[PDB]
This record gives sequence, C-alpha cells and structure tokens, in this order.
Amino acid sequence: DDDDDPDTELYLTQPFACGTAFAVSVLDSLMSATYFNDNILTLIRTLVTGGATPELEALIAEENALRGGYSTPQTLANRDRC
Amino acid sequence: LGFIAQSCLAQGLSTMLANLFSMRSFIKIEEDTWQKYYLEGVSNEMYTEYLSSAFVGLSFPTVCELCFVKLKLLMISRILINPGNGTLGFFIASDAKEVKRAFFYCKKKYDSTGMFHWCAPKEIEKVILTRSEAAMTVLSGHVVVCIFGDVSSALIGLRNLVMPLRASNFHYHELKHIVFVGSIEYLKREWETLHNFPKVSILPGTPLSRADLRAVNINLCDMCVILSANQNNIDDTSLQDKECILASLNIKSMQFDTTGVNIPIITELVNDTNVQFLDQDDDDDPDTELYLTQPFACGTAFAVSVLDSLMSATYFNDNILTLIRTLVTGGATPELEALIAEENALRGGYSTPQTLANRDRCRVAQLALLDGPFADLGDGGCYGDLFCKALKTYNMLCFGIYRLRDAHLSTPSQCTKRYVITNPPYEFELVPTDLIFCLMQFD
Amino acid sequence: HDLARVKIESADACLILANKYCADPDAEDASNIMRVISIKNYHPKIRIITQMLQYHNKAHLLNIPSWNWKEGDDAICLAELK
Ligand SMILES: [Ca+2]
Ligand SMILES: [Ca+2]
Repeated sequence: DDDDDPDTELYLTQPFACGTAFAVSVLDSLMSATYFNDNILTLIRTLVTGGATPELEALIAEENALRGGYSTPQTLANRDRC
Repeated sequence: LGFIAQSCLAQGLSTMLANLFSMRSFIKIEEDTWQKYYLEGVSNEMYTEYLSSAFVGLSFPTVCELCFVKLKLLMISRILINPGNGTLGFFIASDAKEVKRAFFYCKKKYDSTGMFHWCAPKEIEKVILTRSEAAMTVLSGHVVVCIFGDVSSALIGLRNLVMPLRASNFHYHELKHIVFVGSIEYLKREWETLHNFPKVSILPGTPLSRADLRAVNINLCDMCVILSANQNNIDDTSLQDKECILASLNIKSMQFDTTGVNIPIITELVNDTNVQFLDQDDDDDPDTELYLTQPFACGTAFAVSVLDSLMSATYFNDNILTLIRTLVTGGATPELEALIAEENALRGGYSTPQTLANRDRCRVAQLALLDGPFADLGDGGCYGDLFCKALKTYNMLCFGIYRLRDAHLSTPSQCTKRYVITNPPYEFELVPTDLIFCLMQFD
Repeated sequence: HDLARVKIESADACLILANKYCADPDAEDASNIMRVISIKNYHPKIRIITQMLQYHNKAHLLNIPSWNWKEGDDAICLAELK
C-alpha cells in the first residue's frame, strides 16, 4: 500500500520512513560527517551499541571476548547514562 | 628453512649467507650511513681454491691460522668448517683475482647416524597445548613459529626447519624449545613427519590473536618465525603476505609489563615489494633492491629470490653447495641421505663411540662483546686485533660483526636494529656494543 | 611515489572508501588493510577515515603501531553500526 518509483531515493521510500527497512547506503554519508567532526562519531558509538569505552576497546583488542568480573562501587557508579 | 633456523641460532646469518652467494661489486657512497658498512660487507663473496705448497708443510691448521693478516683474506679434502686440532680452501674474499693470492704467495637418545637428537614417536594430542597450559609453562629463549594454513594449503615441510635446530653438537639442555602456533588441522597434516622429534609443542589458534602470543611468552622468546603456506593459492600482489604483515605489525605493537619492537622476528616474503611495510622507520623506494632494504639487511626479512643466485654459484664450484648443506640443516652425510631414500623417516640407533666422536663439527653462535675477555678490544678500534686474538686463544673463527644501526651516529638513539658486516677489514672501527658471528666446537 | 604526488604529507586527512557489495568481505577488508598500512608507512601522523566491513578486522587494524585513534584516526564499521 505505497506508491513505488525507482527514481525515488531510499530515504523518501515509504518503508524506510516508517523505520521498517535499513541499508548500509545511508551509512556512507557518515564519512563526510566523520571528517568534519571527529567527536561526533564517538557520540554515535555512544548513542548506539551502548557505551564502548577505551577500556572495553582495549580489553576486546587483547582478548576478542567479553569478560565478567565481580562488581565494585566504581563499576556500579558509571550507570548515569541516559 | 635452514637459513631461517641458522638466523634463529645467530640473528642476521641468513642475510650473511645470501649476500655471500650473490655476486656484488664494490659500491661506496659519500654520505655517512650504515649503508656504507653494509655495502662493504655484501661485496665479499664465497670462493674455493687449492692451497699453496707453503700451507701443506709441517701442519695444516697452525700455518693456516693467523696468516690471514698477510694474505688479506679469510679461510673457512673433506668439507671443513673452522678446523681444529692439495686440499681445498673456502675463501670469503671480494674478487676472485685477489682471492688467487694464497696459492701464488709462498713468501637411542640420538639418531642412528649420530647427527641429530631423537626420541620416541609421540601423539599429536600429547604435545597440544592450551592457553592455560602454555601460560603456566616457563618458556624462555625458545622458538615460536606462527603458521598460516588451511585445508587446501600446501605442505611447508617444517622438518627441514626442526633438524638444524637440534644438532648433535647441541646438548639436550642447550636445546631451544619449539612451539608451533596455528590451525590444528594443517599442523596435524604435517605432524606425521614431526612426531619423531623431541621438544615440539602445538598450540591451535591464530597468530593474530594477542592472547595466544602472550600465552607462549613472546617477550622472552629467542625467535619468532612467521610463515604462510597459502601463497600458492593466492595470486594477486595485494592478497599476498597480508597475514604475515599483520602478524609482524601486531607483534611489534604488543606491549608488556616493554615495547614489542625489540622482539626478534623473521618473516618470509614471497613478494619482495611488500618488504617496505615491515619496518615503519625506513625509507621505501620500489626501485631499491631487496638486499639494500633495511628489513633484509637487519635479517628480519627473508625471500627465496636471493637463493636464485645459488644456481650460478653451484655450477662454478660444486663443493660450495655441499658446504651450505653443512652450514645449515646440520650435517648431510651420504649415509643419512641413503637412509632417507630407503625409509623417508628418521630413525634412532644405539650409541657407539664412533657416533659420539662425530660431534666435533662447529656451530654458529653470537658472541657478546660487552661482557667477556674481549671487552678491552671493543673500544680499541681494530677488528683485526680481535680476529688475531680470538684465533690465537680460542681458535674461534669470526665471520663478521653484527652492529647497531645508529652506532655510527654521534647522538645516542634507542634503535635496537642491527645489520651484518661480512669480513670487515683489519683497520675497521670497533664499538663495545657489537655481536660477533662465530663457529664453536663441541664441548 | 604516488603518495608523494598527491601530497600526503600536507594532506589533513585521508579517506578510504570501501566496496560494500563484494563477493568476499574479508578480501575487501584485506585490501583496505593494505591501503592503511601503505598510507601509515609513508606517513603515520596523517588522519585516516575508513569503512570496515567486519568488526574483527577493526581489531586487526587497531594492532597497527601507527594507528592512533585518540588523536585523529577513525574507523567506521558498517556491520557494527548497522
Ligand atoms: Ca666481489
Ligand atoms: Ca617502510
């Protein structure tokens, strides 16, 4: 129940505007933004995928596997993120 | 693989042999760099000629020894390597015209044959090491070999890598433990020829993983050797050697509670053009030949292309070739080749005094100049003095000097890379921080 | 020499595009690791923004000693972001 047109761009398509379709094409534009603002890319990796901090990146680099440890007040402190 | 193993025993020896076998003219550049000393080293070549009448008199070695100052050359009927206690002489001089001067100037625990160590055949599961088991085990001054293989990878033949490391003149305590890290299936495919050997361990995984390299104690290993067996399947220039470059770069970047750049690593390249990616602090020119490159000059990179020159040298002097098979892969007696032809599997026999006597053959080693009786000679500035004193005292024949790259520079530097200089002249400047390539008898 | 032609030394940033629609994603990631290694080898200080078809290849390129994400290097992982 939509008007289809091969000339119509993906962002204008009915199923994309409804949030029911996704493709990597749009992500291409990220490069342009990533050049003009470095920090914005970090915000992206914070807004999606939760919080991947330098420490977590170092741990994954060393091991390539997630590890669980006993809770400490510092670990429970960094929960303020919206 | 023999050149790689000899470089493992004495780092930068593969470069030494490759430059000896290749025919190079004398080149001098005006600007003061390490390249002058390296290019002086590469100009010397391997030659053979018969000794004169003066050297065939009361005794061979005593007249042969210490006479190299007057002859201005160095000497290496049977194959003789650093002899101790009309016969051919193997010379390391520069140009065959001046090499023609010696003649003119008269003024069960071992193997059956006894050449290599041996032990009972072992199961692959016996030598498989897991990360925890490898971590708890103490590995220091050992050999780690990263192997890239799949189901369709061709057979490398690591047997020729393991024989030169375990020679009879090496005591069981002096042996270096060998750990092969890589895919379990490929290592299993080549394990059948390997199960007869001692002190070999297998760790499934990939060398790209930092955890495996930490578990096998890289920071204290004597040598890390990177090999890829999949080069024959991949044809494109870019696709070749990416795994090797990544493994080398990951080993360099790895940090320990020091930097991994100081770790000694040798990488096999099928494509010479990739050699520029091995060292970050190197000027890269595609026109520059492989031997001129910094990674090859320091001995961190090896390619089979240089071995092509052998086809020429082998023709002009057949003996030369067999001497190589003596300097690498331990000893290659015809009886051993006969047994390989009949059986293809190495077999061990009960020891007899004849076998135990067949251990006087010298072996290559590094001598450190900072600590030892030669410390005074280090700052003296005369290589020939060190040569004469070593020959007179310990009868130790020194090929050349393995020297820091930035030593010639006045300002101190933190670089650890060392390049080889072959047969330095008598009047050659010497610094305390140098290594000496030497041949040593059994003890 | 071609890097000397396009003046990498004075270039503020270098952007490596990727062919998202490829037969073997690992092969394209490997081509990109060649690009990154070459550019860092000629010049380590220069910023690099690149597309990443696989997340573990991002770990591989993090192992490069010249790679320095804190100052000006960015990796855009397509699979991770999508
Ligand atoms: Ca010559
Ligand atoms: Ca370089």
